[PDB]
Amino acid sequence: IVGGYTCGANTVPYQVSLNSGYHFCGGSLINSQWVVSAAHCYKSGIQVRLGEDNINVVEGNEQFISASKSIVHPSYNSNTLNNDIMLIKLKSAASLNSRVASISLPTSCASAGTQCLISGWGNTKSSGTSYPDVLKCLKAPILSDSSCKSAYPGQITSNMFCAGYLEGGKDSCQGDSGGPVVCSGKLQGIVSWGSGCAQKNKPGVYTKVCNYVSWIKQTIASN
Ligand SMILES: Cc1ccc(C(=N)N)cc1F
Ligand SMILES: [Ca+2]
Repeated sequence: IVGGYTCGANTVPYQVSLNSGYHFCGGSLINSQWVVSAAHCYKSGIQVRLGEDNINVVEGNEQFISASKSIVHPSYNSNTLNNDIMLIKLKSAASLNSRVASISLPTSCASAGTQCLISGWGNTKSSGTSYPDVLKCLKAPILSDSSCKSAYPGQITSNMFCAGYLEGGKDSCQGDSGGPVVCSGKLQGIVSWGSGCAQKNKPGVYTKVCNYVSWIKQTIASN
Protein backbone atom coordinates (compact mmCIF):
# COMPACT_ATOMS: atom_id res chain seq x y z
CA ILE A 1 0.00 0.00 0.00
CA VAL A 2 1.43 3.35 -1.13
CA GLY A 3 0.29 6.50 0.68
CA GLY A 4 -1.73 4.63 3.30
CA TYR A 5 -1.64 4.39 7.07
CA THR A 6 -0.85 1.81 9.72
CA CYS A 7 -4.14 -0.01 10.28
CA GLY A 8 -3.54 -1.02 13.88
CA ALA A 9 -3.17 -4.59 15.10
CA ASN A 10 -6.10 -6.86 14.23
CA THR A 11 -8.32 -3.97 13.15
CA VAL A 12 -8.91 -5.73 9.79
CA PRO A 13 -9.84 -9.12 11.21
CA TYR A 14 -10.70 -10.76 7.86
CA GLN A 15 -7.28 -9.94 6.34
CA VAL A 16 -5.05 -12.95 5.87
CA SER A 17 -1.46 -13.38 4.74
CA LEU A 18 -0.67 -16.25 2.38
CA ASN A 19 2.70 -17.69 3.30
CA SER A 20 4.92 -20.16 1.42
CA GLY A 21 8.04 -19.56 3.51
CA TYR A 22 7.36 -15.81 3.30
CA HIS A 23 4.35 -13.56 2.75
CA PHE A 24 3.41 -13.45 -0.94
CA CYS A 25 -0.27 -12.39 -1.15
CA GLY A 26 -3.24 -11.23 0.85
CA GLY A 27 -6.68 -12.76 1.06
CA SER A 28 -10.00 -12.42 2.87
CA LEU A 29 -11.59 -14.87 5.31
CA ILE A 30 -15.20 -15.45 4.23
CA ASN A 31 -16.13 -18.23 6.66
CA SER A 32 -14.31 -20.41 9.18
CA GLN A 33 -12.93 -22.69 6.43
CA TRP A 34 -12.53 -20.53 3.33
CA VAL A 35 -10.44 -17.65 2.04
CA VAL A 36 -10.97 -15.55 -1.13
CA SER A 37 -7.86 -14.33 -2.95
CA ALA A 38 -6.68 -13.53 -6.48
CA ALA A 39 -6.15 -16.31 -9.02
CA HIS A 40 -2.77 -14.75 -9.80
CA CYS A 41 -1.82 -15.71 -6.19
CA TYR A 42 -2.15 -19.42 -7.01
CA LYS A 43 0.70 -21.72 -5.98
CA SER A 44 0.96 -24.99 -4.06
CA GLY A 45 2.14 -25.23 -0.44
CA ILE A 46 0.15 -22.32 0.97
CA GLN A 47 -0.13 -21.69 4.68
CA VAL A 48 -2.88 -19.26 5.58
CA ARG A 49 -1.92 -16.88 8.39
CA LEU A 50 -4.83 -15.33 10.24
CA GLY A 51 -4.77 -12.79 13.07
CA GLU A 52 -1.59 -11.15 11.75
CA ASP A 53 -0.29 -7.68 12.31
CA ASN A 54 3.50 -7.83 12.20
CA ILE A 55 4.12 -10.70 9.77
CA ASN A 56 7.70 -11.12 11.06
CA VAL A 57 6.88 -11.45 14.79
CA VAL A 58 4.63 -13.90 16.63
CA GLU A 59 2.49 -11.47 18.62
CA GLY A 60 -0.04 -13.91 20.07
CA ASN A 61 -3.24 -13.64 18.02
CA GLU A 62 -2.15 -15.62 14.97
CA GLN A 63 -3.61 -18.83 13.62
CA PHE A 64 -1.47 -20.67 11.08
CA ILE A 65 -3.48 -23.17 9.01
CA SER A 66 -2.34 -24.96 5.87
CA ALA A 67 -4.53 -24.99 2.76
CA SER A 68 -6.13 -28.31 1.88
CA LYS A 69 -7.31 -27.19 -1.57
CA SER A 70 -7.16 -24.21 -3.88
CA ILE A 71 -9.77 -23.57 -6.57
CA VAL A 72 -8.87 -21.05 -9.26
CA HIS A 73 -11.90 -19.67 -11.10
CA PRO A 74 -12.68 -21.91 -14.10
CA SER A 75 -12.53 -18.93 -16.48
CA TYR A 76 -9.43 -17.20 -15.11
CA ASN A 77 -7.23 -15.90 -17.92
CA SER A 78 -3.72 -15.10 -16.66
CA ASN A 79 -2.90 -12.91 -19.67
CA THR A 80 -5.87 -10.53 -19.32
CA LEU A 81 -6.50 -11.17 -15.60
CA ASN A 82 -10.18 -11.64 -16.37
CA ASN A 83 -11.84 -13.57 -13.51
CA ASP A 84 -8.89 -13.02 -11.16
CA ILE A 85 -10.33 -14.88 -8.19
CA MET A 86 -9.41 -18.03 -6.24
CA LEU A 87 -10.87 -19.88 -3.24
CA ILE A 88 -8.65 -21.55 -0.65
CA LYS A 89 -9.97 -24.11 1.81
CA LEU A 90 -8.31 -24.45 5.21
CA LYS A 91 -7.30 -27.89 6.52
CA SER A 92 -9.03 -27.03 9.80
CA ALA A 93 -11.56 -24.36 10.73
CA ALA A 94 -10.27 -21.05 12.07
CA SER A 95 -11.37 -20.11 15.57
CA LEU A 96 -13.45 -16.97 15.10
CA ASN A 97 -13.14 -14.10 17.57
CA SER A 98 -12.90 -10.26 17.50
CA ARG A 99 -9.45 -10.39 15.90
CA VAL A 100 -10.13 -13.20 13.44
CA ALA A 101 -13.45 -12.78 11.68
CA SER A 102 -15.07 -13.39 8.33
CA ILE A 103 -16.16 -10.62 5.96
CA SER A 104 -19.61 -10.62 4.37
CA LEU A 105 -20.02 -11.20 0.65
CA PRO A 106 -21.93 -8.49 -1.22
CA THR A 107 -25.67 -8.73 -1.89
CA SER A 108 -25.32 -6.12 -4.65
CA CYS A 109 -22.46 -4.44 -6.51
CA ALA A 110 -21.04 -1.19 -5.12
CA SER A 111 -21.29 2.01 -7.16
CA ALA A 112 -18.66 4.50 -8.25
CA GLY A 113 -18.06 6.94 -5.41
CA THR A 114 -18.46 4.29 -2.71
CA GLN A 115 -15.77 4.55 -0.05
CA CYS A 116 -13.76 1.40 0.61
CA LEU A 117 -10.91 0.09 2.73
CA ILE A 118 -7.99 -1.59 0.98
CA SER A 119 -5.32 -3.34 3.03
CA GLY A 120 -2.13 -5.34 2.77
CA TRP A 121 1.56 -5.89 3.40
CA GLY A 122 2.65 -4.81 -0.09
CA ASN A 123 5.26 -2.29 -1.20
CA THR A 124 4.85 1.18 0.31
CA LYS A 125 6.93 2.94 -2.40
CA SER A 126 5.89 3.92 -5.95
CA SER A 127 9.51 4.35 -7.03
CA GLY A 128 11.80 1.99 -5.17
CA THR A 129 10.98 -0.74 -2.70
CA SER A 130 10.05 -0.98 0.96
CA TYR A 131 7.98 -3.79 2.41
CA PRO A 132 6.27 -3.20 5.74
CA ASP A 133 6.03 -5.55 8.68
CA VAL A 134 2.67 -4.34 9.93
CA LEU A 135 -0.59 -4.17 8.04
CA LYS A 136 -1.22 -1.02 5.99
CA CYS A 137 -4.58 0.47 5.08
CA LEU A 138 -5.95 2.88 2.49
CA LYS A 139 -9.36 4.50 2.21
CA ALA A 140 -10.25 4.88 -1.47
CA PRO A 141 -13.33 5.44 -3.61
CA ILE A 142 -14.54 3.26 -6.44
CA LEU A 143 -14.08 5.06 -9.76
CA SER A 144 -16.58 5.24 -12.61
CA ASP A 145 -16.49 2.61 -15.33
CA SER A 146 -15.90 5.34 -17.93
CA SER A 147 -12.88 6.72 -16.07
CA CYS A 148 -11.50 3.22 -15.44
CA LYS A 149 -11.78 2.43 -19.16
CA SER A 150 -10.28 5.80 -20.09
CA ALA A 151 -7.27 5.03 -17.87
CA TYR A 152 -6.81 1.51 -19.26
CA PRO A 153 -8.20 1.38 -22.82
CA GLY A 154 -8.88 -2.15 -24.01
CA GLN A 155 -8.19 -3.78 -20.62
CA ILE A 156 -11.20 -3.35 -18.32
CA THR A 157 -13.69 -6.19 -18.42
CA SER A 158 -17.11 -6.43 -16.77
CA ASN A 159 -15.34 -8.35 -13.97
CA MET A 160 -13.09 -5.44 -12.98
CA PHE A 161 -13.40 -2.04 -11.37
CA CYS A 162 -10.97 0.75 -10.60
CA ALA A 163 -10.55 2.36 -7.21
CA GLY A 164 -8.22 5.01 -5.90
CA TYR A 165 -7.04 8.40 -6.99
CA LEU A 166 -6.39 9.58 -10.54
CA GLU A 167 -3.95 12.19 -9.19
CA GLY A 168 -1.65 9.40 -7.98
CA GLY A 169 0.09 8.97 -4.65
CA LYS A 170 -2.33 6.52 -2.98
CA ASP A 171 -2.79 2.94 -4.25
CA SER A 172 -2.29 -0.73 -3.58
CA CYS A 173 0.93 -2.25 -4.92
CA GLN A 174 3.00 -5.44 -5.37
CA GLY A 175 2.46 -7.77 -2.40
CA ASP A 176 -1.08 -6.48 -1.79
CA SER A 177 -2.30 -8.95 -4.48
CA GLY A 178 -5.29 -10.98 -3.44
CA GLY A 179 -6.23 -8.73 -0.53
CA PRO A 180 -9.54 -7.11 0.32
CA VAL A 181 -11.44 -4.09 -0.86
CA VAL A 182 -14.23 -3.72 1.69
CA CYS A 183 -17.01 -1.17 1.32
CA SER A 184 -19.76 -0.68 3.88
CA GLY A 185 -18.79 -3.97 5.53
CA LYS A 186 -18.94 -6.08 2.32
CA LEU A 187 -16.12 -7.61 0.29
CA GLN A 188 -16.48 -5.84 -3.06
CA GLY A 189 -13.02 -6.22 -4.53
CA ILE A 190 -9.80 -8.20 -4.65
CA VAL A 191 -6.44 -6.53 -5.31
CA SER A 192 -5.71 -7.56 -8.91
CA TRP A 193 -3.49 -5.28 -11.04
CA GLY A 194 -2.46 -1.82 -12.22
CA SER A 195 0.36 -0.20 -14.17
CA GLY A 196 3.06 0.50 -11.57
CA CYS A 197 1.64 1.80 -8.28
CA ALA A 198 0.22 5.18 -7.31
CA GLN A 199 0.96 6.64 -10.75
CA LYS A 200 -1.08 9.51 -12.16
CA ASN A 201 -4.05 8.29 -14.25
CA LYS A 202 -3.21 4.64 -13.46
CA PRO A 203 -5.52 3.64 -10.61
CA GLY A 204 -5.73 0.21 -9.02
CA VAL A 205 -7.82 -2.45 -10.74
CA TYR A 206 -9.81 -4.89 -8.64
CA THR A 207 -11.76 -8.08 -9.23
CA LYS A 208 -15.50 -7.37 -9.06
CA VAL A 209 -16.52 -9.78 -6.28
CA CYS A 210 -20.27 -9.25 -6.64
CA ASN A 211 -20.11 -11.11 -10.00
CA TYR A 212 -18.79 -14.23 -8.23
CA VAL A 213 -21.12 -14.65 -5.27
CA SER A 214 -23.07 -17.51 -6.86
CA TRP A 215 -19.86 -19.34 -7.81
CA ILE A 216 -18.39 -18.81 -4.33
CA LYS A 217 -21.51 -20.09 -2.57
CA GLN A 218 -21.98 -23.15 -4.75
CA THR A 219 -18.25 -23.99 -4.62
CA ILE A 220 -18.26 -23.84 -0.83
CA ALA A 221 -21.48 -25.92 -0.70
CA SER A 222 -19.82 -28.82 -2.56
CA ASN A 223 -16.20 -28.69 -1.39
C1 LIG B 1 0.29 -6.80 -8.48
C2 LIG B 1 -0.27 -5.37 -8.41
C3 LIG B 1 0.01 -4.45 -9.41
C4 LIG B 1 -0.51 -3.15 -9.34
C5 LIG B 1 -1.31 -2.76 -8.25
C6 LIG B 1 -1.86 -1.35 -8.20
N1 LIG B 1 -1.19 -0.35 -8.72
N2 LIG B 1 -2.98 -1.20 -7.62
C7 LIG B 1 -1.59 -3.69 -7.24
C8 LIG B 1 -1.07 -4.98 -7.33
F1 LIG B 1 -1.33 -5.85 -6.36
CA1 LIG C 1 2.68 -12.00 13.51
